[PDB]
Amino acid sequence: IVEGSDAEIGMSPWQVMLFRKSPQELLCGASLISDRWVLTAAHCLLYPPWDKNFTENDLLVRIGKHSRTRYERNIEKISMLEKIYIHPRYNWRENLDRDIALMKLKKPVAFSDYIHPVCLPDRETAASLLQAGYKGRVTGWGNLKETGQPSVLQVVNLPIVERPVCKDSTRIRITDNMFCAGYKPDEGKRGDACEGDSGGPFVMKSPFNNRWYQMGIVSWGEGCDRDGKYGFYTHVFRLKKWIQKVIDQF
Amino acid sequence: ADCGLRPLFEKKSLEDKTERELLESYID
Amino acid sequence: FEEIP
Ligand SMILES: CC(C)[C@@H]1[C@@H]2[C@H](C(=O)N1Cc1ccc(Cl)cc1)[C@H](c1ccc(C(=N)N)cc1)N1CCC[C@@H]21
Ligand SMILES: [Ca+2]
Ligand code: NA
Repeated sequence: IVEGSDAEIGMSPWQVMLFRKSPQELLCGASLISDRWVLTAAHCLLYPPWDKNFTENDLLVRIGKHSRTRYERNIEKISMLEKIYIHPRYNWRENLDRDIALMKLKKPVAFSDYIHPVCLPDRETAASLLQAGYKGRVTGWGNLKETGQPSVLQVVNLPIVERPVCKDSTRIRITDNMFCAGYKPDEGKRGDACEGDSGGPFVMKSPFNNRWYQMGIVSWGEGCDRDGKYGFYTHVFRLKKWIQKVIDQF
Repeated sequence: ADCGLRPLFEKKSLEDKTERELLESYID
Repeated sequence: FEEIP
């Protein structure tokens, strides 16, 4: 996260670290949506152009963390993957359309002060909150600059951007399954996700019921925190029928 | 049932340092 | 990264 700040303890208790076993490194962010299910970006697991194709045995999920590098004894929980489910129409060839994946844990994780699931939006949630200028929050252990790494989880709040502005900022074809967020050059504030943060959550706190909802997944961008560029996010509500289908079947 | 309500914040009626920034942006 | 048990 570029131009963010240290998270408070327990501020993002749904935050998940996807941790590569060998070599030991941060792969991506992710989120906890139940005791058994973790949400992330498909590109964290599958991206053939870079020969990325993780299997369940390649990675671990670390939940309840604050420190990036430390083994947080008596606090974090480490979980193994039973199965990965990538959206079948994830468009890795072109524009990362439908950049979403689910991972089922081998055993359910116990909730605690540090570990707790985020809500997923329904249609009404999405209509109410996904409006230009409304702010959400992105968290992660990714790089602090495009070109280093944080001691603890970082947070930044960023406004949703008008769709024409998003479309005009990039040559990539934008779909209804994406939105963009970030400050404009003229706005003076800064902030973005970066390498290590992708797959993590973009959340908003409903002013109606005071709950946090995961509206987006960090999907893609061009560099990090560049003037006139915006981060792109997978639109979680738009892909909820698939999420429900997978959870209902498996 | 309790999704999205943080033990160390909403559950105990404490607010984090920047959630007000989000609220203030929700103007419609 | 610190080793995990
Ligand atoms: C693996 C791939 C998706 C990568 C992927 C994300 C990204 O932007 N990609 C480059 C890319 C490829 C194809 C297309 Cl169409 C757009 C961008 C991702 C990424 C995500 C978000 C931002 C951002 N500045 N908000 C910047 C980068 N990047 C970091 C670690 C994985 C990697
Ligand atoms: Ca364009
Ligand atoms: Na920018």
